[PDB]
Formats: sequence, C-alpha cells, structure tokens
Amino acid sequence: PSAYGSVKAYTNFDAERDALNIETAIKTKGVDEVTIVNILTNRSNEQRQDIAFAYQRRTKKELASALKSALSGHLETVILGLLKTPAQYDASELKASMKGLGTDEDSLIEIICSRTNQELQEINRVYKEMYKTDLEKDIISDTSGDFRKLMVALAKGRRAEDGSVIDYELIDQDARDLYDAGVKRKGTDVPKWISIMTERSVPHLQKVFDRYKSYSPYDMLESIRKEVKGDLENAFLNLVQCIQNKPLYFADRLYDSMKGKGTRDKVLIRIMVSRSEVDMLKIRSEFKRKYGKSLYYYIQQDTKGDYQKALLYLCGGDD
Amino acid sequence: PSAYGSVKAYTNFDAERDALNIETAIKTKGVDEVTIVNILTNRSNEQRQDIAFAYQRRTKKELASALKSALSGHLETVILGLLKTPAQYDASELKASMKGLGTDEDSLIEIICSRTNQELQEINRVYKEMYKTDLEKDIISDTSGDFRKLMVALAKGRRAEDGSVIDYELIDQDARDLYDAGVKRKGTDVPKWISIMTERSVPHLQKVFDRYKSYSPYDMLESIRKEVKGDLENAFLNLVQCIQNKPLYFADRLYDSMKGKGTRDKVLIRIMVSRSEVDMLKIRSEFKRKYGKSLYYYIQQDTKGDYQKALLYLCGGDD
Ligand SMILES: [Ca+2]
Ligand SMILES: [Ca+2]
Ligand SMILES: [Ca+2]
Ligand SMILES: [Ca+2]
Ligand SMILES: [Ca+2]
Ligand SMILES: [Ca+2]
Ligand SMILES: [Ca+2]
Ligand SMILES: [Ca+2]
Ligand SMILES: [Ca+2]
Ligand SMILES: [Ca+2]
Ligand SMILES: [Ca+2]
Ligand SMILES: [Ca+2]
Ligand SMILES: [Ca+2]
Ligand SMILES: [Ca+2]
Repeated sequence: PSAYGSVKAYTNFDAERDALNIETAIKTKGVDEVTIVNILTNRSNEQRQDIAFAYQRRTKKELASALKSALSGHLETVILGLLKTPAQYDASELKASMKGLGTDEDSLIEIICSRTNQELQEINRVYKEMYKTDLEKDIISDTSGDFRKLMVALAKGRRAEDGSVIDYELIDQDARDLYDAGVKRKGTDVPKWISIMTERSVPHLQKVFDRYKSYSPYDMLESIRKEVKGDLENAFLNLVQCIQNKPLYFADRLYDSMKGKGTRDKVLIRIMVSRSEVDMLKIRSEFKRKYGKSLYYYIQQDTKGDYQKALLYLCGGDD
Repeated sequence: PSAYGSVKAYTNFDAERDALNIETAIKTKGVDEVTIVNILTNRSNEQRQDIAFAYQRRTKKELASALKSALSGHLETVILGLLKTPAQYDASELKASMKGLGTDEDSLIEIICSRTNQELQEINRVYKEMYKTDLEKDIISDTSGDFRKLMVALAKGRRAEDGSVIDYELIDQDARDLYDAGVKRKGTDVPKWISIMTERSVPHLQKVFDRYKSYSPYDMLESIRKEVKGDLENAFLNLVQCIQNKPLYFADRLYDSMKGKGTRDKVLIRIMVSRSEVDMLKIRSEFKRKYGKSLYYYIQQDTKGDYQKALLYLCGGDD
C-alpha cells in the first residue's frame, strides 16, 4: 500500500451496509448525491470493489449502471471513474483517447508516459480482456511515424528495473549519446533518443539527464523543444518530466487544467482519480510549493457543487 | 504438409496388416528387427500412430512397451523415438535434457533455437500435458542468468510472424542497434540482443544480419564469439545459425556427430528422427554441397547393424 495517497481504507468498514446506503440515496427523491459522494470518496479502491459486489447481491443490478442513471455531468464522470480498478480505469481512458477519427494525443501521452512497468503490465492485460484486442495494436493503429514508435516502446512496460548499482560509465555514455544525437548535430537521431529514454531505469536516466547538462548548453527539456516538434515533442517533454519528478509533472498538468478559462475537466478528473491512492500527497506538496496556493484552493475556484465536493475529498485537504 | 521431408506416407496403408507383422516379428525367435524397421521407418508418423492403435487393440498391450522389450541399444532409441509424435518427441527430449543434476545444454539449445512458433505451441501444450508443469517452469529451474532469459523468450514461441513487406528502415535500425549494443561498446547489452533476435521474424533477421556486416568488421556469429561466453554464447551461435540457414545448421550438427572417433548417437538420432518429415531433403542437399559426400555416406560409415538401416531409411536415398 502506497503511503503517499490521499484516500485510504476506511477504518471501520462493511460493504453490505454501504451498498444499502448507496441504494437508499439513489432511490431518494432527486437523488442524494451528497451521500453517494461522502461514501465512495472516503473508501479505498478495493473497498469500492466489495461495495459493488455487495450492491449487486442485494439489487441484482450492477452498481456502475445504477449510479450512471442517478447521476449526470462531471460528477457522473468522477464517480464512474472511482469505481473501476486502476487498470480498468487506465484501460478505458486509453481506449477513449483513441476512439473515433483522430487521437487525443494529450491523454494517450499522459498515461503511457507516467505508468510504471508493473502498472502497464496490468493495463495491457485488462485492455485485452476488456476490448478483445491489444493495446499495442490499438496504439499502432491510431498513431504513426516516430510518435508511434515512442508510444509503442513505453506501452511495453519493459523498462530495465533499477539496479542497486550506479553505473557511472553508462551514465556518462548515455549522456554523450543524447547530446550527439541532437543538439550537437544538424537534425536528430530520434531512434537513439527513444532507445535510451525507454530502456534505462528511471533512477539511471535521472542521473543521465544531470550529466547531460555537462555536455550540452541546454538541459534535456530545452534540448527537446529545440530538436523536435508535434506529438513527438509533446511525448518526450512529458516523459522527461515523469522521469525527473512525477509528482511535479502532475501538479503542472493540474495547474494547466484550471489556470485559464473554464476547466479541462477530462484532465483534472483523471488525475484526481488515478493519483488519489498513489502520490496525491507529494503532488499537493509540489503544487503548493510552486504556485503559492493549495491545489485544494484551485479546485474550489474552478469547480462547484457535488462535483467540487468530490474532487476536494479526493484531494484530501490542505484546505 | 512437408514437401522437403524424406519420409512420406506409404500409399497402400493397412494399420492392421502392419500391426500383425510387427507382432509376428516381435514373437519370432531372436526377434526380427529387420522387418520391424523395414516397416516403421517407411510409414509416416501419423501412420505409425494408427499402427500403434491397431496393435494395442489386437494385443491388449502397448506397442511402445512391447518394442522397448523386444529391442535394445541404439535401434531401440531410434524406434521408440519414431513412435512419439513430433510434439511428444520434442517434449520428452526437452525434459530429458533438464532431468537430473545439471543440464544437457546442447540438446536443450538445439530444440529451443530451431523450433518455430507453431511447433513450440504444440510442444508447450503436450509438455505440461505430460509432466504436469509448464515447460517454462522446468526451463527456469534448470537455467539461470542471461541464458535463462533467452531460453525462456525463445520457448514462448511468440516471434513476430512473417509478413509481406520488407521493412528496410527497421532492418538497418536493428543492425545498427545490434552493433551499438555489442562490438561498438565496452561490454554487452544482452537484453537488446535477446530482444531483437527473439522478436523479429526470421526473414527479417536474415537481412538484419547481412546489413549488420556493413557496420561491423565481423559478422554476427563472430561478434557473438567475442561478446559473450558459455551457455549464452552457445545459445546465440545456435540461434543465429537456425535463422540464417536451418537446413545447414542441421547438416553441420549431423557432421559433428560423426566426424571423429565413435558417434554422438543421441544428436544423430534426434535430428534424423525429428527432421525426417520436415526438411531432410534440404539438409541432405546442404550437406552434400558442403562436405562433398552424402549424408547417407557418413551415416553408412559411422553406423552398422539394423541401427544403420533405420537411419539410412530415415535419410532417404543418395547412396
Ligand atoms: Ca439531487
Ligand atoms: Ca446519467
Ligand atoms: Ca482514432
Ligand atoms: Ca488530435
Ligand atoms: Ca540537431
Ligand atoms: Ca519544436
Ligand atoms: Ca479555470
Ligand atoms: Ca535379432
Ligand atoms: Ca530393451
Ligand atoms: Ca537439471
Ligand atoms: Ca551440462
Ligand atoms: Ca563489447
Ligand atoms: Ca566468447
Ligand atoms: Ca565417427
């Protein structure tokens, strides 16, 4: 169990009682959204599975579809998201980003770039069972060129596992190689860049990016903005952020989702849901440090209603 | 479904008739090995299955069991081998290689590196279906290290599968990558090697190896002999030979089993049996081309008795 999540297993818990309470609030006049939120936002993801199992034993009807009926708008999205397992959620999100004409580059990049080997292995499995097809083949189908190559590599989830040993020689070499394949020469050797950033372990790459500043006038992120463009650039920039500092990566995505006019609800929700039981505490930490005010504070200003309430619960506090 | 095999189905078949003559030969005084070979080594594997059935039905005893008792030495091994189905044979040999302290690396490598996806799948099914445990597990328990990773990957039999289109860009990239991962750098990146050599299709790798010769002063085989050692080396050398020219791979194996004093009978017998209905013609072709005389010739010189005849029948002709 991750210690940096914001949402934790409810101390004293009973699935069957929750199921009853949920249904009650669902049957009530005008629906008792408040209750449904108060319960689901304060139960771990695994406890939610049990509640969905119990609710079906009582009503013979699937909790998800029931709640889908009683709810609507952004709130519905949030709840239906908190009910799926992490892999199911991520799988459905990856499927959604590729559904129809076009590709939601942003969201495809976000998931594939931040998930770990362990998380990806489970996603590939669930994605197959859920959509009777492989994530890979789906990815190869909606993307092309170098972006496709990069996304396929990351989705494999075969990055080397971090070793107890620091390979200073390899770090330097990988550093020079990154400089030689880009800033140092006209054009770019994208395959070399891809090879290294997807195969080396994160800890190792973190040091590589540091050594890299010793050979290049520009750091990795900057060098990227200069060497590539389009979806490719977007991908590398996201991936490098996830390697250097993931909690920070998400705090920035969260900031971008609310900073301006309106709200990019699709992004805000996915993060608040998927990272609630992972590193929400570090994210809030990085967010508060960088922007001056709490994440909580931004959510208050950008959202309202039960929807807001839901998000503020997943946030955890820092009011 | 193997136009290049030397042993093909006997036209006027009669599982019954054959079964009878077998029983007669077995019950004859001193045992009539001559007619037993004359029959079994001229009937297709699928046919021998029917003969085994008709025989069991008539004697209430198992043909294999009967012959094991009636025969001995090298002949017994040849016959007992021919009675098992391709999958069953490979399975047993495979198991035979790992049973007992230590591991017969050569036998294990030969089978794992030369079998195609289809053949491997059926072996995986028939293996557990025989020793009540996944082949992979047995392999993992007997193997260790880089050697293990390679054997496990090959065993899965999930190599890319063979297309229409030649991917020139990928052929070059793989070659350059193989060099960058081996001869060009201090040490070796065994994972990248395993990755490329186990996941790309054979027609593709053949070109990869040719193109590789454009980056390195030494070809793949030689590069391997310099980059790695022990079982790992042994495996790679075999694997690459199977990719470049399988019939030649086997001709070379057959030649090594007889070139010197005595005879590595196990190897000779396994190849003669396991390849008799697959590519024995190309193997004989490649053999005569490289060594001057025919395979028939070498077998003739290295073996005698009824054992000799069986091998000569499995071989084909080309006196
Ligand atoms: Ca209401
Ligand atoms: Ca609804
Ligand atoms: Ca699409
Ligand atoms: Ca788009
Ligand atoms: Ca450049
Ligand atoms: Ca650019
Ligand atoms: Ca806003
Ligand atoms: Ca005799
Ligand atoms: Ca015997
Ligand atoms: Ca053993
Ligand atoms: Ca050994
Ligand atoms: Ca080397
Ligand atoms: Ca060596
Ligand atoms: Ca000899």
